[PDB]
Formats: sequence, structure tokens, C-alpha cells
Amino acid sequence: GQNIDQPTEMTATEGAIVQINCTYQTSGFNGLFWYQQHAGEAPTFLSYNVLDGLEEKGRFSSFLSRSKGYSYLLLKELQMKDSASYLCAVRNTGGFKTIFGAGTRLFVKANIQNPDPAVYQLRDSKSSDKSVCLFTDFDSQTNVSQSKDSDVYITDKCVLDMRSMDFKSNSAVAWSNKSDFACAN
Amino acid sequence: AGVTQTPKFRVLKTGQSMTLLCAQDMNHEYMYWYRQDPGMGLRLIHYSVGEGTTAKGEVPDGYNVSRLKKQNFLLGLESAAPSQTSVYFCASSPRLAGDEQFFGPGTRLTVLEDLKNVFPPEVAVFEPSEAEISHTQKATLVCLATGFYPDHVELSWWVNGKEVHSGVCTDPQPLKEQPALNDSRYALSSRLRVSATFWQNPRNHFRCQVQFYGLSENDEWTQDRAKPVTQIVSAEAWGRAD
Amino acid sequence: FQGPTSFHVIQTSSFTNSTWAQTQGSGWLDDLQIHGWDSDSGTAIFLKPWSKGNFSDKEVAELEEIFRVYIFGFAREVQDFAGDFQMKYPFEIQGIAGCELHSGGAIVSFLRGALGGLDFLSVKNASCVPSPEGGSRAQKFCALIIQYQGIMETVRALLYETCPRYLLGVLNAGKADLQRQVKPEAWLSSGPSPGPGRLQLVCHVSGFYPKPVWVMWMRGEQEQQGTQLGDILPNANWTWYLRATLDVADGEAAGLSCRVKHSSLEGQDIILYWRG
Amino acid sequence: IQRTPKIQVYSRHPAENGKSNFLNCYVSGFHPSDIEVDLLKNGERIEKVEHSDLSFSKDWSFYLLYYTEFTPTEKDEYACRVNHVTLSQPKIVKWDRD
Ligand SMILES: CCCCCCCCCCCCCCCCCCC[C@@H](O)[C@@H](CCCCCCCCCCCCCC)C(=O)OC[C@H]1O[C@@H](O)[C@H](O)[C@@H](O)[C@@H]1O
Ligand SMILES: *[C@@H]1O[C@H](CO)[C@@H](O)[C@H](O)[C@H]1NC(C)=O
Ligand SMILES: *[C@@H]1O[C@H](CO)[C@@H](O)[C@H](O)[C@H]1NC(C)=O
Ligand SMILES: *[C@@H]1O[C@H](CO)[C@@H](O)[C@H](O)[C@H]1NC(C)=O
Ligand SMILES: [Cl-]
Ligand SMILES: [Cl-]
Ligand SMILES: [Cl-]
Ligand SMILES: [Cl-]
Ligand SMILES: [Cs+]
Ligand code: NA
Ligand code: NA
Repeated sequence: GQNIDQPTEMTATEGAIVQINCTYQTSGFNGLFWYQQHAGEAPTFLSYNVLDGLEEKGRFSSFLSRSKGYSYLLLKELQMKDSASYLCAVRNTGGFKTIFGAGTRLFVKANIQNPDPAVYQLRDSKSSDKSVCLFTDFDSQTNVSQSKDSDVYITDKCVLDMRSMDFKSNSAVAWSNKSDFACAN
Repeated sequence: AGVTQTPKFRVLKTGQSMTLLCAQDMNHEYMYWYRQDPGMGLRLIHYSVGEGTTAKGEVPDGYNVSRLKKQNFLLGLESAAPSQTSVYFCASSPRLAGDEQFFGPGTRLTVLEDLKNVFPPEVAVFEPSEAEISHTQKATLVCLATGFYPDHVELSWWVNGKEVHSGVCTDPQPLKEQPALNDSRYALSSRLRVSATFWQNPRNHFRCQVQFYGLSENDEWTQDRAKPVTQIVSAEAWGRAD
Repeated sequence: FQGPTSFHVIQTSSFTNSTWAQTQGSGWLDDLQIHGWDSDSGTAIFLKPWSKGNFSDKEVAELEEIFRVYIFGFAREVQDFAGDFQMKYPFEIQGIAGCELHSGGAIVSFLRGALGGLDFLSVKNASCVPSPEGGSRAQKFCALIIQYQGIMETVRALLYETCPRYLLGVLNAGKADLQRQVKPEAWLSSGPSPGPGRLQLVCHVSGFYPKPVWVMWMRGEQEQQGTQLGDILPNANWTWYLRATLDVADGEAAGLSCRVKHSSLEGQDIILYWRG
Repeated sequence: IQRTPKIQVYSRHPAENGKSNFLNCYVSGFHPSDIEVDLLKNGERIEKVEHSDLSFSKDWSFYLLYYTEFTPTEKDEYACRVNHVTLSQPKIVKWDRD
């Protein structure tokens, strides 16, 4: 197994079901593997399929079809922690060498039951006229204006989890290196 | 994590030499060395099926490998090139019933023509807005690491001398200050949400730590500014009831 | 077509004790050796120029690696599992795996394992089949290997995918030597007397290829049923030797001849009349 | 079960004094594989002797071929000495030139 094709990107809503499809071409099949890789950590083993078809473990399922040369990875009752790259691999005969696919970057959209968007100004602890802006508690959106001015920098949306309090909040940080700047822009 | 990788990050000059160490304490016979580039994906450099033997992968140029002990597989660059700028992952699996490749944390390598573009980060902690506390009854602290090159940082929040993970959100993709430029310095932000009453306590100490990886002691620096060595840049803040 | 119709690799793993183990490998075309195996380097020795036969050097290196990894791995795993399988040092493990081209076109693959001098296992449709001679140990072995599906996939891929296209390729690559016709060298001699007043009529036939031959003692057209045929003993440079004997009296010797029938003779057989 | 080896000595060409020939010693039907085989010239071991790689028959019984170039004479007698675990003392099979 050497030729592996799978989607580049996939976007899904939290709590839904996702299916990552993988089509392969072998000159000698020895097993199909699925690996999970977070940004920017190492690849984690997810499943192994040597025969057709379905294999289950937790919220994840993995099906193989050697006859029709394809495999799919099912993600039941999706969570925020599942937002990672999913590698489809095919092992060569026999054992040692494994060929990895390009991967599927899975983007999980947070589902907020209490979305109250607001912008807050955060002043520096030490100790001048330097300050940052914080857009928080919003849902999908995605970001009402991103990097408007040349000197204004706006970061990507970050999904917070207080764990002990069980609170999910989406936030973005904004700042300008040049003296006075309003949070409105 | 049962597979160790040394170092975690490394910056080199075009022509320098380095050696990556992969240690495993699982008594695994088969060991591998991979390199991850933007998809592309994982490309095998070299692999070892035993203590003595070693074999070439997809891209074995111009890498050297050695296996002297069943627990250690060493990758070696003898003359670094900007093409070898990649994230290196080593992996191990047993001779029987494996079926599973155990990967190391990874090594982010950056080969530059001249080490004069290297810069440490500038860290500052921003105290939460009283508007957020009066509304949500929760306070959010914001860490900000600016002007660092390359993207060799490790942002960590520390509350009362102990590392915290709950309510911590560090940017997965570090921002670029100059998107037009290639040798542009990077920017990174993190968030720490705590209860209003927790921030209200003036005895509670908050500190975000940024572990930067830069120049080595062996590397020469001939500039009128501090050597951008592997250091830690911190920023702290105390709580307040008003 | 004449000559060999099957390719197979043989393995002979000799286990002296829990620390010493020696493996002997070689590739064959029926009775003709075309490959050797250097256990020191873990590489193949190509005895004939066409031993690689239509296969790329990459695929040969790929195959050599699979054998290298297996030979060491198996020897080492047998030593670790020797206690559980109630093994008594010393012992010898034999293996034969290959494929054969039959009349009609079908290429049938095979794998057979042995412990001692008796049969142990066989692979039938990519599955471990234990032989009755192996007993409970073979039943325990096949029950364990079925759990390692990937090992059976490597066995399946090499037997049913790689071997058939290799066999076809090597039969064409070496047809100049395999389909070759060598005329036999035949001579008569007298052996030890089988009783007083009796002679030993010996008919030697040497240096013939292919292996199928026909040797008989004749009194004109009459086939003497007393013709004691020997074994087709091998020679170097890929040739064969056969000896056909006959116990007869001194008077019976006159009028007798030795008829030799071979594919290289092109109809006209070798008839050697007895002379005193 | 252990199997006892079958030794067969023969020549590639008919026995002719003065003319060069090849003496073969085909040791077969034995188990285990470990065996000591030597070609003899008037009792003494021949140094330059070529031998085939180890192989076995359908019944797993091993077979080996020991051969060397020789010039036969009426005075010289040739034999094949074989020693196996199934033999109390090494078996010597004299080459009958017929
Ligand atoms: C030019 C001439 C060329 C000729 C070409 C013709 C070739 C055709 C000839 C036929 C060749 C047949 C040889 C069969 C041997 C193949 C086995 C390779 C093993 C490596 O594969 C294997 C090496 C580990 C050694 C363990 C030995 C297990 C004993 C089982 C083998 C007996 C055979 C099964 C019979 C029931 C590996 O590395 O295991 C690692 C992993 O492999 C996965 O597959 C498995 O799922 C995991 O459990 C293992 O951990
Ligand atoms: C195993 O056999 C070999 C000789 O064939 C010998 O070198 C070695 O010492 C033996 N090992 C033990 C533990 O007896
Ligand atoms: C069994 O034997 C033959 C040849 O491969 C074939 O009819 C059949 O597909 C085989 N496979 C299975 C799973 O029975
Ligand atoms: C070798 O010969 C066979 C049959 O003619 C064919 O299937 C095969 O493609 C050839 N090449 C290789 C590399 O196997
Ligand atoms: Cl027993
Ligand atoms: Cl056949
Ligand atoms: Cl039994
Ligand atoms: Cl001589
Ligand atoms: Cs879970
Ligand atoms: Na914590
Ligand atoms: Na006879």
C-alpha cells in the first residue's frame, strides 16, 4: 500500500457525526491504520484494520473494504478535543514499512447554549499606557472583522474549557503596537 | 509517552552538524525516523529492524543513522541545509504484535543562512477587565509573547508556583507580525479564565512563562545586542479586590 | 514446454541450545538450485545470471529484507516460545514455500512446515493448517499464528501474488538452460557376480538433461522384467546419472542390448549390444 | 525419528586410466542435517573438494553432493567417508569402478 487519498479539510459541529473517507491503491496490502495528530503534537494510534470491515473503540469506528479499496473513520457524538489531523496509513508487506497519507484536518465548531458576545479592554499589569482587546463568549460567527488595520493584530478563535466549572467560551485577542488604539476597531 | 526525543527544538546555520536522539524503553525491535512537511505528510528517512542493521527510507539524503543499542536510534545531519527545515518524528514498534507505532514528541528544526534573524520573545500579562467580572463573574488573564524568531516557544501558565491547564487557551497557530515578509518575527497569545473571587484574592499570584529555544553556547554572536540564547521570558501579576 | 515447472524456497533452522541457532536457505527450480543464502550478510547468492529473472533490483532487495527480518525474528521468537511449546534442544525446523505451474495454465502456491523429520503445518488458503504428525503442539502453533493476521497477509501476498509472477518471469529468463537438451553419454560395464556361473550386466547413462529418461535391458524388442533400475543421481553442471542392472547367466549375456530413450535423442534411441 | 544416510559413489565419465574425470558422493535420506563427509584417495582425505548447499527431499530427508576432479589409475583406490549421529563409527563406501 503506497497511494493514499483523503480530504484536505473537514468542518463539523460539536455533538454531530463525522465520516473521514480514505481511498487507497496497493501493490501489497498488510493493514490499514488511522492516526490522530493534534497541532503540534505527535501522531497517536487510533485503529488497525487488516480485514473487512467495521471495528469499534469508544466514540470512534473504523471500516475497511479491501475489495473496493476504501476505508472510513466514524466520529460518533463529536467533542471539542476531537479537533485534530487524521492520518490514513497503509502498511506494506510485511510489517516494517508503513506509508502515511497527507491527512485530514478536522475543524470542530463549538456549540454554545448561552452566547453573549462582548469586547473587553485588558490593561497591562506592569505598568504603562499599553492595553489589549478581547472578543469573548460568542458562537460560530466567524469573527466580525479580522485584521482591519496594518498595525492592528487579531488572533484566531480559541475554545476555552474551565473543566472544574464546566464552561465553554470562544475568544480572540486584539492589539496595536502604536500608542493609543480603541477596541471599537 | 514511552518514546523520548532529544532535543525538542534546534536552530542551525547552513553548514552546521547536529544529532537527534530517539530513546525507547519498551524493548521494541523496530525503530523509525520520519520528517513532517506541510501535506506532503510523514516521510520515512531511515529505519532499523535490529540493534546492528539500519536501512534507507523515502528521503535518506543527506541523513546518517546509527543503532548501537536496541533502545536508541540516532539520526545525524553532518552539513545542514535550509531544505532539512522540518518537524522530525521518531517511532518504535515491536517485532511481534505491533500493529502500533509509538511516536516521540517531535523535534522542530530550522536551518537559517545567518543566525542574525533570531529574536527572543517579549512577554506581558494583561489584567482582566472589571467589566467582565461585573458581567460573567469570571476573570480572564491574557499572556502575550511578541517579536520572536523562529517559532520555537513553549507557553505555560503558573498559578501560585504551580502549572495550570484548566481554563488555559494558548493559540494553536502563532501569528506572524509581517505576513508579507518571510523572515518576519512571530507573535503568540494565551488566555487564563479564573473565577472573579479567585482574582479578587490579592495573595493569588499569576505568571505566564515562555520557554524560548535559540542560540547555543558553542554558537558565535558578534552583535551590539544580547545573544538570543535558549531562555525563559516571564511576566507576572497579583490579584486585586478592587 | 520441457524442464522445471515449479519455484520454491527452502529453510533449515537448526537449534542447538537456547542461545545458538543456525538457518540455511536456498531457492530452487524443481531439482535445480538457482539461489543461495548467506546467513552472515543476510543476502541472496544468484547462482545463474538469470536468477533475478525479470524482477527489479528494488523488489529483490525488498524480498531479501523480508527473508532477513523473518529468519532472525523466527529464530529468536522460537527460543522465547520454546518453554511454552515444551521444546527439547536440539531440534530442526524445516520449511518449503513456493508455487507451481500446472497443465491448463493454473499456478498453485504452497507452504509446508516441519518439526524433526515429520510434517508440522501447511498453509491452505492463507490459513495455518496443522498436520496430525505435529499433534497438540501444531494445534497450539496454528491457534497462535491465526491471531497474527498481518503475518498471514505477508504469507498470502508472497505466495499468491509475488511467487506466480516471479515463477513465470524466471522460466522465460532462463529458458536457454531450462528448456535445453543434453544428449546422454552411455556405456556398458560388468559388476560383482550374483552367484557362481552368473554375470552382472551394468548399463550406465550419464550427463543427460532434462531429468525424464528411459533405460531398459532388451533381447531384441523383449523387455527384461529383471532390469533393476537405480536412482536418478545428480551431477554438477545440471546433469543426471542413472544405472540399470540385470542378473543373468554367462550364456544369457549374448544377444542382449541396453535401450536408452531420451528427449534429446530425437527419436533414434541409444542401443548398446553386450560384448564379451 | 532419526534417519540413517545412504551413500552412493560414482563417476561423471567411464573409468579410463590417464584421462581426467569427476568423483561424486551423493549422501541422502538422513536426519538431522549435521553430517561429516570426506572424499578419500587411498585412505587419506582429499583437500580440494567441492560440495553442494544443503537441501532436502519431499519426506524432509536431507541430501548433499560432494564432488572433486580426479585422474584415475589402476593402483589408486577411492572411497567416501561419512559420519552421522545414526552411525557408531564413520561409514566408508569404496568406489567400485566396475
Ligand atoms: C528473486 C527471488 C525472489 C523469490 C520471490 C518468491 C517469494 C515467494 C516465496 C514464499 C515466501 C514465504 C515466506 C513466509 C515468511 C513470511 C513471514 C515474514 C514475517 C515478518 O513479516 C515478521 C518478522 C517477525 C518474525 C516472527 C516469526 C513468526 C513465525 C510465523 C512465520 C511462519 C509462517 C506462517 C505459517 C503458518 C514481521 O516483520 O512482523 C512485524 C509485524 O508484521 C505484521 O504483519 C503483523 O500483523 C504484526 O503482528 C507483526 O508484529
Ligand atoms: C550453545 O551451543 C554452542 C555450540 O554449538 C556453544 O557455543 C554454546 O556455548 C552453547 N550455549 C550453552 C548455554 O551451552
Ligand atoms: C479458497 O480456495 C480458492 C483459491 O484461492 C478460492 O476458490 C477461494 O477464493 C479461496 N478463499 C476462501 C476465503 O475460501
Ligand atoms: C515478470 O513476468 C510476469 C509474466 O510474464 C509478469 O506478470 C510481470 O509483470 C513481470 N515483471 C515483474 C516485475 O514481476
Ligand atoms: Cl516430543
Ligand atoms: Cl507441476
Ligand atoms: Cl500430542
Ligand atoms: Cl587425482
Ligand atoms: Cs471518550
Ligand atoms: Na490543572
Ligand atoms: Na542398480
